[PDB]
Amino acid sequence: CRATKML
Amino acid sequence: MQFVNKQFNYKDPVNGVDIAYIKIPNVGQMQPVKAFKIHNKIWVIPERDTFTNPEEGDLNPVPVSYYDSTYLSTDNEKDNYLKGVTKLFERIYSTDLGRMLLTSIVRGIPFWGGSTIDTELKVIDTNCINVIQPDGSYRSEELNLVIIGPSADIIQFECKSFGHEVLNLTRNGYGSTQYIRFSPDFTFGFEESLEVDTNPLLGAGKFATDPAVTLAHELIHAGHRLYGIAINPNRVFKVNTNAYYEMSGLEVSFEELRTFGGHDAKFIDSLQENEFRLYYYNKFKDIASTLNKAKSIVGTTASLQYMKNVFKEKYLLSEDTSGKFSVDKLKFDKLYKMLTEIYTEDNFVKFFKVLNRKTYLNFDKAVFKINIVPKVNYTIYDGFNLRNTNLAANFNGQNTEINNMNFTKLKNFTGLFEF
Ligand SMILES: [Zn+2]
Repeated sequence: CRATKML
Repeated sequence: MQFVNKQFNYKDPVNGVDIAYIKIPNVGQMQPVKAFKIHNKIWVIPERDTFTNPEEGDLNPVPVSYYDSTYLSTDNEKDNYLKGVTKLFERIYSTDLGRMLLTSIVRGIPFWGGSTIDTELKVIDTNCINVIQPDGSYRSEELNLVIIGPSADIIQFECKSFGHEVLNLTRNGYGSTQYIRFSPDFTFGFEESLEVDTNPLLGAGKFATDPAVTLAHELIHAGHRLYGIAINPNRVFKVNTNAYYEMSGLEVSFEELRTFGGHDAKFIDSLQENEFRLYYYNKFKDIASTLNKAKSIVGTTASLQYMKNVFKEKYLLSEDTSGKFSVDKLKFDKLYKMLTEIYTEDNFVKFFKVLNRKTYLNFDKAVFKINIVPKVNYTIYDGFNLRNTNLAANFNGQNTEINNMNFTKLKNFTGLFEF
């Protein structure tokens, strides 16, 4: 699970 | 004491009880899949998830992603997946924190809120699976959690669930059965220096994340969602403590910051914390009100008084003489705090005694292929950092340079971000 999924 | 009483083999014969062909309540047709019931209310499906989302039905092909349509296709792979996931549940359960989370998960039965007549209590069918019995006919079984393999992107792990037409089950206190896309067969590389780990241009991923942490992260989301207290994904933090995040306009959901914990959770300010706590307190009051209105139960498997007790125990409700339920604010605040502040990625790291990312506000470095099944590689008690060896000290087992036989780098991400 990672923040950059939202890019 | 173990969380998983049977050490299933993938090729073990079906019995229609804890080894069975099942269907999940997705919209559209699917063929049954073989599944394994590792604990009360918890099943494992060793298949790629081509089922939960209609737009995600195939396995062909973003900076941080990894594709291989053949992964998890063979029996040996599915056997190793089952053993890997089992070993990680045991590693979690062997900690006091993980025993507490897993107990909360098992107790977190999705609310029986499926009736449109308020004098009647009824299950919601999407919080069940259909299980093929020995006679070939289906029965409906309630469950709280399914661990399934990833969809097309092998390294996109996530805790998801079936919606309701009208109700927001993960946000209204009711809860819903949670499906976690997860693999024990891969892990992520990170950097030991904060300033390197949080920079998209630096580091090759010297240390490997312990997959127990990664699974725990998804289980913490599942706890939020089973208790119907997830923060709406549209509530986000405009990151302003990382120049690279700001150039990209990268926002991070409050739900992630909470789940990570530590300093990350403190980006949610006090006003907003109080707002969410009041919001979910009001949801739990709605549940008490709903239970008080219900004078009958629908179906024949469980009595009304048993199901009222299940939800008394789940929500820690108070029951007076009439048998009337209310929410005690102190008990609510305590349970809410447990689920949201005690069960965090940062706290798991402390219990496992592993090295891990220090913040969710970082940049991934690499993906590695791993095999945690052999005890010579990874154990319940020590993960990669095997006691009484060269790997015990200084997280040497997580050091992909020192413990190189345990990791094969599949892909670098550094430099792939648009920076
Ligand atoms: Zn997450």
